[PDB]
Amino acid sequence: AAEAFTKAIEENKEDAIPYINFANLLSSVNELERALAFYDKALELDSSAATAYYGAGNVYVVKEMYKEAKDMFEKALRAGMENGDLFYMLGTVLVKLEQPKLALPYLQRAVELNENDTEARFQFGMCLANEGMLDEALSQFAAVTEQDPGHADAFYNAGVTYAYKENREKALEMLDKAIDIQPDHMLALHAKKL
Repeated sequence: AAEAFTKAIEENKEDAIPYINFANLLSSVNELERALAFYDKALELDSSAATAYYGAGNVYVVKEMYKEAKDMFEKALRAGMENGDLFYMLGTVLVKLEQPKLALPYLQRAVELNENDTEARFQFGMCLANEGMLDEALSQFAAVTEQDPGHADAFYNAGVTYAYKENREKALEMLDKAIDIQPDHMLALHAKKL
């Protein structure tokens, strides 16, 4: 809820960690701006504190300031943080910002580091297909289908991939299964009428 973290800061004015912990608490309690002020303080004390860059980044994500979230996440990564979640948040934010050519290596990594993360794998798929690497996109879309068979979006994006492969067979096949799952998939609907 609150206390502890507050006093831990007192007489420890010099340590970044307690400021980070308090900022983490403030995030979870909807005090986003104040969280940012505490992450700021931590970074003023230790400009290498990866978790402060990461914590601030998530705040930026919630507020949908993606350019600033990219900045924070890449600083986290630069300061040392390397894990599935970070590569994911960075990958995905790089997507929202156009520039897939940049999301690709980090999204690739998130899958590697967690082959079970359906969400990451679907985002990697879309980025691969976007970049021209279309067969490896289908590789990924298929694996998403194996873990989550209720994943209509994957089927649709598979459907769209096959279109760029010049094939009005498997395209309509995969597209069917998307409407099959979600009867109100308007994009799958409009895609099929072509």
